[PDB]
Amino acid sequence: MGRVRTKTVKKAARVIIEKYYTRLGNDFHTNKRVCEEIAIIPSKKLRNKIAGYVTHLMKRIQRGPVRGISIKLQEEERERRDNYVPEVSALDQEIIEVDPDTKEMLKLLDFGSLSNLQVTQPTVGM
Amino acid sequence: KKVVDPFSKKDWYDVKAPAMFNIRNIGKTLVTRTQGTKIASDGLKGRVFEVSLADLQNDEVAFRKFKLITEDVQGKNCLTNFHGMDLTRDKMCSMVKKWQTMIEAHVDVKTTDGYLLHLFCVGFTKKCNNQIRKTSYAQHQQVRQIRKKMMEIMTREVQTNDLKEVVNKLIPDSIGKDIEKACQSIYPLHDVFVRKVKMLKKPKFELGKLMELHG
Amino acid sequence: MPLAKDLLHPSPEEEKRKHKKKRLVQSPNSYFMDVKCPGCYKITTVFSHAQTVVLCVGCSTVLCQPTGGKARLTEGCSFRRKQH
Amino acid sequence: TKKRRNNGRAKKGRGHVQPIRCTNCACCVPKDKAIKKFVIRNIVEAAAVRDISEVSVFDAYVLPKLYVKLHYCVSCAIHSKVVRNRSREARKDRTPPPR
Amino acid sequence: RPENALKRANEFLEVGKKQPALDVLYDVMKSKKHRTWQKIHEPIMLKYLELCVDLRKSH
Amino acid sequence: RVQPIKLARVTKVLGRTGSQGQCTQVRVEFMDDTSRSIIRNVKGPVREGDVLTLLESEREARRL
Amino acid sequence: SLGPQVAEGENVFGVCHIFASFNDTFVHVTDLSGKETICRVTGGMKVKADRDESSPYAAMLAAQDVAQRCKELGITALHIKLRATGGNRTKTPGPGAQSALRALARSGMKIGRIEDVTPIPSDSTRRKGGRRGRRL
Amino acid sequence: GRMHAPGKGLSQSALPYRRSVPTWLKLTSDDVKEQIYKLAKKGLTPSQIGVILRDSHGVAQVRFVTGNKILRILKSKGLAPDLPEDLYHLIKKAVAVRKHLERNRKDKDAKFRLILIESRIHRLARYYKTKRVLPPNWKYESSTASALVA
RNA sequence: AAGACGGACCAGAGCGAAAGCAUUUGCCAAGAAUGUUUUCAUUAAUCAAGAACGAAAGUCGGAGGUUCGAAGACGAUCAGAUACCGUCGUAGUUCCGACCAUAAACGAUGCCGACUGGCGAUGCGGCGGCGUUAUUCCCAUGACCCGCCGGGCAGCUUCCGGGAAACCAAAGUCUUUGGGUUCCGGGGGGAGUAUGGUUGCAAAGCUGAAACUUAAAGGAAUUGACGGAAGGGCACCACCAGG
Repeated sequence: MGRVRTKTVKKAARVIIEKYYTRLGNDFHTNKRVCEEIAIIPSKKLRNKIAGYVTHLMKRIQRGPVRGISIKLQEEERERRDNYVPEVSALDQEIIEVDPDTKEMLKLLDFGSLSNLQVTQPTVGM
Repeated sequence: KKVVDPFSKKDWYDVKAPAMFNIRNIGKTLVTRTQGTKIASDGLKGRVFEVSLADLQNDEVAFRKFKLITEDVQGKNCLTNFHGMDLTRDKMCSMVKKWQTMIEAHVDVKTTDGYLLHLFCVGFTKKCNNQIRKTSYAQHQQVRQIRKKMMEIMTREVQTNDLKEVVNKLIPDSIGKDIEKACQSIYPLHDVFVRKVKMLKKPKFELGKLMELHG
Repeated sequence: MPLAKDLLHPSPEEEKRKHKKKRLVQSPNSYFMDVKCPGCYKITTVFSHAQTVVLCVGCSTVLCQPTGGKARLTEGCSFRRKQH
Repeated sequence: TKKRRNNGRAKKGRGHVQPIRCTNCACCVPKDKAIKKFVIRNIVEAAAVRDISEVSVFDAYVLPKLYVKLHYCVSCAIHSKVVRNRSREARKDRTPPPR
Repeated sequence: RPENALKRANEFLEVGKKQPALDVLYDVMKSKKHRTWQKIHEPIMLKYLELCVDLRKSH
Repeated sequence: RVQPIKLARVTKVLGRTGSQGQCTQVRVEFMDDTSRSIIRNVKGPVREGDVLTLLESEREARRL
Repeated sequence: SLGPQVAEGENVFGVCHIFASFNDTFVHVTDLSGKETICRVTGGMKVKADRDESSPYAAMLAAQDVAQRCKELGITALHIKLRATGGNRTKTPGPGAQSALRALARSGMKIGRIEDVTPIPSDSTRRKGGRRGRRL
Repeated sequence: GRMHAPGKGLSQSALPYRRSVPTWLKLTSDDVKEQIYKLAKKGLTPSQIGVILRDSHGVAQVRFVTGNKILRILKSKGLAPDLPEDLYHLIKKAVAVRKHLERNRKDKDAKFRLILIESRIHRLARYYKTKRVLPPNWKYESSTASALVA
């Protein structure tokens, strides 16, 4: 219920993750001594809360990027997987069933395709 | 101050629906012993039995409370005659709903039997096949016209088809669908339901017919 | 509209949808039609919004069914105003 | 000023209307200026149905419904919280909460 | 289903040409009403009602 | 009118209610007939399961 | 006058005519016509309290004693006729309607049928109360 | 502006810009007036004559066929309604309310409308008294209301 | 039996000048909308006077009184209740034929005409549709959908514009001040009292002051605070269980 983590732990631990994601681990006494090594924390107990929340973060972030913190190794890899080719934007929807007014737009664009029909049971859309 | 033991003085009378009901013996009533010191024949043969069809037919429905005057009690058997069928409150106020035209028809119509009956009806509208209106109404002209056909067929079928045949029409509403069907060229009418049957006149001359009702 | 237009010659649908006295040029579209029904042996001039029966002598009692809107026809006919 | 625009409920297209009492206070309020309420409710409510439906023998008939149209005066709608104090920006809302 | 076969109990008692007109349209309804497998009681029920279909010179 | 004592075990605490939040709402399933599940209240603090000696299922102890 | 042929083994029906109201809950079963009631027992017959006569617990005392004497007198099943005040009135039943029907179910009187018996006018005759009434 | 009537809608037609109507079959003056003079022998109002001139015949109005309108033709004939035909139906409207008021002493609608209808008469008929259409010494009256309609 | 009343259905809907109008059905004339190469040829507009109508209670005279119910009184309520409350109940309600002419008759919002923005409904009429449904052997019906036209009820929506803001396509097109016609206010009172007129059977209604009194009265809106206003959380200086 109590001693929930305020702004000071989470803002400090975030900078620690994105720079030290190799040298951080998931053992506290590693990361407590790592936050001795890599950080200047004015209390051991504050270092207990920070490096413990680092172990909270490192457990989360080794499950990929979690909300509120991310690493560019994970972030750019999303963009590297975002070379995704779904189409060539030519299916071919060359002649297939389209709207008759799209057909009339295709008539104004001189290709044409199969046209929808039958105003029946109106509202068309109901 | 004063109590008695009147349950040393009641007699059981087998309440009989007519034989156009597949359950004739509806139930039994401990009627107080009809005698000289205690006359109870008027609370025996003047008994109107207000029973739903479930114990009357054997079960199409369990609403539709028939009133049943006992035209003759024949040897501990209340051989009842029809008085008035209903469409009782839970069934009755289910169809009553906002944003529809509630259509009604009260008629007072003599049977082919000696019985004057009242028949009050109810009717309602539908949201039709393609209707995007939330409600379901029309002009009041159509509202008046549907009521005119609804009174007409109801007076017609009860003037014909003597009292027990009125009973033998109206459980799936033999008057009901034709009011919908004749108006279906105008409005197909999702409801016609005759609800208040009130016997206005009740002569006892159909005791042979009471034996034709029963047995 | 972008509130900057000028239609000295607008499209003939936005006036033609209006009421006959609500037009840019108030001239009705109600008109005469010439009835090809075989109930008459002749072709009889009937106004669109005729409001009344129009009959003939080549027919006895039907040439058109009356209508306060555009008049009701029997078996299909031709129609011509002509030149309003 | 107009603390309410519709003043409970509008009376537009109607010069004058019929009044109504409160269903729980008998206080005179107009029909289209009061709080109406339909009630579709079982006659066999869930306190009894755990014992009625077991003793309901020869009863393959469904549970019946009671149909009650309630009408409150505004004074006994608010203190009973049939309606209640909303913000004036919420006072624009003609929306009944769902059942 | 204790009522659907028992519909045609009183549908058949109340007869006069309105009911055999209606009772065809009941069995049109009764078929995919309670959209279940024809186990046994539907060969009991529907072979009374489809029997009532074919008897009345239906659609 | 009169009925014998029913031993209905707690299935689930349904809350701690009342004016002070101290009247413990409890689903006491009947423990003898597994379809019957009655809901009563407890004055005292209960952790679940414990067989509550209902002298009645009448006078139905419900939310307060 | 015991039961008709037997007091158990058949469902000879009585009709409830339970006038559940405010400040009393009458459980008052008649013959099938209605003219001949049995068991004149009010909800305040059991507990004459004059504020608890429509209360649920007193109606459980009231309905089961009716339910006792019904199955005593060969009526083994009940058509539920649960009535409100009815008429051009409050037309609302009291709190002794849910528990008492549950009580007679627990007492042992069978229920075959359930149906609503509350009368409502067409906005008939005038109501008690002036213009103000109890002002809140 | 309608203080004579509570309406806000439309009772009047549109007329085309051309005076040559319908210019496919313009049945002559003799075609329309011998019809008119028979209808003046039959005694219809020009409101009724001009309808049956419109729909039955190949022409619409006589203001396109002739220069005169029907009442102008009827005035040039001299056989004309001696009160204005629209005013005649105005006086017809008042008698129908008055007789209905003579039937119902409780129809408060008929009490109010008979004011406004006759007020619509007294503002209309006064104008025809001025321009030698009605005789100005004549004045509208409930006695003379049923006299003119009958 | 009595007399009352048609609930629910019943709405930002209809009609009606408002005051208004909820069973069916009939009669009666009316009125709106719409459509209208019909007709009149401008007859139009708005409105002192004048007139109609105008809730209610009251009153006039009855019926009527089922129901209720000013008064009225208790039973209870409170320091006090006559009140709320419970009970009973008069007039009244019921209704007729009268007066009354008033209402917060309120939309706290002149009329008519013009002009200035977006949408989606709904009552209405007319129209557009290889629209659906629907009947007779199908059309023509109608239910309904899309669309349109209006005149509606209005709604929503935007630097349309304004406004003290509130809000308002009107409460816009006003200092860049003028459509027309009628009505009304000049800080707050005294006071619709006096005074006279005036009607009404009366009840009362209407026209309509002064002495004196005052630098504020008022309006929106912000911010608090308060609530026998409402919705949230927490503390044994608060409870619980307790000691």
